[PDB]
Amino acid sequence: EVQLQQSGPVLVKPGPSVKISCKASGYSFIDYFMNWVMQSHGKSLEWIGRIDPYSGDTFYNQKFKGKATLTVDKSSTTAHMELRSLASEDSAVYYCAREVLNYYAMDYWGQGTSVTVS
Amino acid sequence: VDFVYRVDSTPPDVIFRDGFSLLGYNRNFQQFISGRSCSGGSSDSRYIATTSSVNQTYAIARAYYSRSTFKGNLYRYQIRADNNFYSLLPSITYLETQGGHFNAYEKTMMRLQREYVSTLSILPENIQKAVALVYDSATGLVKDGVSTMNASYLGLSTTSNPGVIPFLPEPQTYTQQRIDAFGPLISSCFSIGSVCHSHRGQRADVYNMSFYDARPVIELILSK
Amino acid sequence: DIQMTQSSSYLSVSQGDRVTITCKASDHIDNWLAWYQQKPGNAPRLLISGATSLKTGLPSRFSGSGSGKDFSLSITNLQTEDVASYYCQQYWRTPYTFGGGTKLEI
Amino acid sequence: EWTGDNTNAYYSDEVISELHVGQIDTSPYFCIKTVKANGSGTPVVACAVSKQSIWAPSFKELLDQARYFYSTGQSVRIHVQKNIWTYPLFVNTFSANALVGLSSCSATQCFGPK
Amino acid sequence: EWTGDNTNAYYSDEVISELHVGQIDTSPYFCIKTVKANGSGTPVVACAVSKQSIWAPSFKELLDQARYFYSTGQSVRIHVQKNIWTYPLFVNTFSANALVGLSSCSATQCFGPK
Amino acid sequence: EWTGDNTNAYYSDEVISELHVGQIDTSPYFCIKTVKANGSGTPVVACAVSKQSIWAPSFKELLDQARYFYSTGQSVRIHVQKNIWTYPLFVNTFSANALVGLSSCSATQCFGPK
Amino acid sequence: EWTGDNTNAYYSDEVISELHVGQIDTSPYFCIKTVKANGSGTPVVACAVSKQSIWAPSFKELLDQARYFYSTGQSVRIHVQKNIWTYPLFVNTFSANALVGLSSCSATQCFGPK
Amino acid sequence: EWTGDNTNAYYSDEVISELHVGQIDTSPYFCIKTVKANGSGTPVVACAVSKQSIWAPSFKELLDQARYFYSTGQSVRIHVQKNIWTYPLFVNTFSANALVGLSSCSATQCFGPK
Amino acid sequence: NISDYKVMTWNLQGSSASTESKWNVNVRQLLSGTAGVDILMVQEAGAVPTSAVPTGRHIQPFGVGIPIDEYTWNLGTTSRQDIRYIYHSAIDVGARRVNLAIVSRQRADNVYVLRPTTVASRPVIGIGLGNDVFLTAHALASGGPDAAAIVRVTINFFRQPQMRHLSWFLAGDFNRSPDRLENDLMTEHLERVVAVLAPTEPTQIGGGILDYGVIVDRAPYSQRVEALRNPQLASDHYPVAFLARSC
Repeated sequence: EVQLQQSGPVLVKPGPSVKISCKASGYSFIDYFMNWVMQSHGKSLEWIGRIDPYSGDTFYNQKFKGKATLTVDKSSTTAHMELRSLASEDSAVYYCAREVLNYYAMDYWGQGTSVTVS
Repeated sequence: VDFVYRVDSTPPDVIFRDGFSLLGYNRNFQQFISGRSCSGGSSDSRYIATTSSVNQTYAIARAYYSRSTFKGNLYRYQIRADNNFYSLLPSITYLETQGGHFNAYEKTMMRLQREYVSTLSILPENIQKAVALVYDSATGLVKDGVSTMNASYLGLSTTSNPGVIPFLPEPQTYTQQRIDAFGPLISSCFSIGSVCHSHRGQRADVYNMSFYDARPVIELILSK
Repeated sequence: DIQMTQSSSYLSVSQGDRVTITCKASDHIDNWLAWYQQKPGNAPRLLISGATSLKTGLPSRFSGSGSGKDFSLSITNLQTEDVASYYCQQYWRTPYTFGGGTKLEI
Repeated sequence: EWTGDNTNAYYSDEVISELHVGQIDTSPYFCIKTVKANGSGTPVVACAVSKQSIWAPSFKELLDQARYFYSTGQSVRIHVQKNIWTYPLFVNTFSANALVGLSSCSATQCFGPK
Repeated sequence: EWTGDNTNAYYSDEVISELHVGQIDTSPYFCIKTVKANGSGTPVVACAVSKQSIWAPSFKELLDQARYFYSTGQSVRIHVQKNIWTYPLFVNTFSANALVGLSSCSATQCFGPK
Repeated sequence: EWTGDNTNAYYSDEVISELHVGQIDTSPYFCIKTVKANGSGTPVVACAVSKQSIWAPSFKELLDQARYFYSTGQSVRIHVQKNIWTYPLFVNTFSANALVGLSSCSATQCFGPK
Repeated sequence: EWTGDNTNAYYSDEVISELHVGQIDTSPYFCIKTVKANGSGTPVVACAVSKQSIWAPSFKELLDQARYFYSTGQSVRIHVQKNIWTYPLFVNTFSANALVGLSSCSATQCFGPK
Repeated sequence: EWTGDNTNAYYSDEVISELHVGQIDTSPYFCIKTVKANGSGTPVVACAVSKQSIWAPSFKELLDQARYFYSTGQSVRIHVQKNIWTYPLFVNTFSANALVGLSSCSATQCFGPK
Repeated sequence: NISDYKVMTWNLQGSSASTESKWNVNVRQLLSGTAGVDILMVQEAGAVPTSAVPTGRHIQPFGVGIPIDEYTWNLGTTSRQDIRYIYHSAIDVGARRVNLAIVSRQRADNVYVLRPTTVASRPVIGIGLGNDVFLTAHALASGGPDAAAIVRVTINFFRQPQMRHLSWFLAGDFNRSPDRLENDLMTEHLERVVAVLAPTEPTQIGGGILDYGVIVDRAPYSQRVEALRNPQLASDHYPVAFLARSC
């Protein structure tokens, strides 16, 4: 079935560059927009950006730019989220979800990638 | 002109959501003016009257509100014109030199309506506001009501097209066709039914205005 | 960014209760909104997309409604599994924003 | 002697469905067979001769109004002074009514005497 | 003396397809060539002079009526009187009949005399 | 004595919503209940009897014009002379005014006496 | 003395392209400049004065009808009596012809005297 | 004495934009506000009284004709006898001109006297 | 709107006629006269009518920029200029031979080229008439593999911010029956963003309903566009007419 096998939790140094892979399996990954949402341990959701794998088009939330650079690899159907300056505020779970259509809800999400600083 | 108006029975949300659609594909203008292609006859007109004068909309509403069978309300839909909104006079003047003929009853009608026929369907992007026309029976007035202004009205800097309606088919040298008209000699293409109402969901019952021949009523009020 | 909010941060409602959760937007997003259910540990599961289109293969007890800047995810007969956080997320503009999160209770 | 007198009956919400013209007693006349705008009611036939009855002066101006309204078919309140004609083949053909005045009608209010 | 007299033949379901206006014997007149609504029958031509026949008083009210029905082109029941005009070149042109009264015709029933 | 006399009240921007035609004291007449084009104001009921008042000579031309403006419904500037009729029921029915003329109206300016 | 006389030339299939109304010698008149339906032929200008020529009694009827055929623009066979007006400027302006009667026209044959 | 008399000014390509009927000196009248079809020029107004001027006989033939050319708003050529009305409040309202005759207008040729 | 125009779809693949005859004799029967067709989607447009002349108007289409060459194609006599604007597409990318033509009555102020995600698929070339868009496609004859991706790319592109108000309508030889295309756009496409429009009877001498169109639901009055099938023409499959449901 259509699922998004995320990466395992990762604990980071003070302000390094971390990578959060999102293995998209069960559908044509090159056809849909892969999104990225961060939700603090108790806060609401915050969508970071998107990535059009066919053309690599990217749209961010205009505030994660300096701390998130989306990128995918059509081969293996995986979406990588290179986050920079992993401050203590960036300690949260980052979800990846396939957007059915451009500017549409996100049908399938990932289990989550709990990132923490220490 | 700058903003043409059209009276309809569909609530403002329905129009701001769907807008006004054509009645069909018949581009025969001589039929439209005479109301043959509008709700009167074949009901396949490819235009929408959209009178410019607010007075005509009141007359349109008064034509409806002044019937013992019309129950629903009636609000005016201020419609912004664009490059696709065409008047009559440029379109008639062209259909005349092209061999066509518009008998003085049609010219009589077209002068009173000040029509600005929309060759294309009026999208909600153009409809600016809908003025719910209330009617005081005891006085016969058509007063304005809550003017629910459209939300997605794209206030483009456009005006009516003073050119000739494109794709006007060959006209008929002489028609003698029943010029359908309702109320105070208003063209039949202003009726609620002059635009298709196949909106999403249960189609609210649209009033079936019984039109009349404009030729006689015209010829009667001129002579004698 | 057309932010969004949920006036009810904890829509305390017992079983079998008609749990309608509000959502206000900062701009007309008519027919363009998403309701995601998120258990305490599970991931956000899309329930409603657009105006009221219920996700294929989901319980019919849920129900969406509203347009413009107001919306309402109706839950006729609540359930323990259905007692979780909900997020209304507009997608009318490229900066996406989710609701405040109306974590249900009893 | 006025169309609005209590002796002249009025039929509101009427539309002139049919219209007739001719001559009788060497004088033109016109009879209107009106029906309710909603098709209900009973056929109300109203006549008027150009020289017979006291309402003759208005003939030239009622016929033009009956003809006008007939062309438009709009609701109108026709006023009739009942039992004014006696010619058997005339009263039995159209009616005994005698159109004394027409008046445009709105949805509920009929502008005219009642 | 009445447009509905049994001596005046009436033609129902007729439509005035052609209308002529002219003068004869220093008096205006008009002729209407009526064909059946469904194109059946024969063209019934009915005339009326302003100062010739006993139906002169109604000419003013018939020409305007004929001109009206001739405009809307609706079904009408014209009432003509046979053998009224005697001018040789006239009867050969239009008819020997003389219009004496018209009436609107609905789908089934032609309101008027008969 | 003229339609534009300072004593003749004129209501501009009106439209003839209803048009009554009847008879009074053996004389045709017609009343027009005109309403403001923009729904403002109050309905102005104006009459013009054919033989009663000094405006009778204009009746045949007012009726034929009021009918034309009532038919078209275009904006007009009707002129009236208040308190002309004395029949209690009449003035109680239509009004005490007396239509003394009509005039076409453009967008802003109504061509006529003001 | 009749619109269909052999001396009253008739122009068939014409349509009234223009219609002028004025006054001449303390009497109204009108002149219709008719052209063929297919643009062929020559403009047939036919005038009619209310009291000057022998066709006076028909003016009020020809005008009311010539205006109609001019309004409808339908093909019509207007009957003219050439060389009936004598006023120099007049005959030079419109024509020497004098309208003696109009007639409606079918696809091929025109209902009227020929 | 004729609408084409050189002493009468003719305004070509005009369209009757506004038409006003009234009464003056116990005599019906009507004034037309004629503007150029292309909106150019100046408002050319012309009146006509039923009993005042020498162009009175053609009043009924011009009112109903002006009403026709006013309804169609077609290009027409109106003829005026300037300086004919002396009533102070009248000449100041509409004009001193007196409509003596109307005329339809083609693209370039305004059929009528000039 | 879409019902605003007499939109039609057709393919030039005939296997028994000339490559340019149907353009001159058959397509004309659909376009000529106001009772004809407004927008005709011509697939397998191996070449535009010789009687047409290029207009040279450069086009910077949206989405993926491919050379789109607009032609002026008079239909009537030299007196009554029945001018038609053929928006053709021949050579775009290594997946050459597009052969998609969109002939319309009025010139298009915008032209759209929406290359689907597949690599061997044909670009979705469409025209733009004010607030209306009319796209066409030609999927692969192996069962409409990119047919789903052909319609999805169109949706994804017209959900954009500035391209949202438009009322687009994709119609071409999807090579995949509606029940099969509607199957690829149901698992996740749960909003019913598009309402497939296909005729009842088949649209090919041997095939099924391969020829049809699809209209975005959110577009105004999309429910009016009913897909009827034009009588048999010289091509291998019928032309699908997209008229408006009577009122």
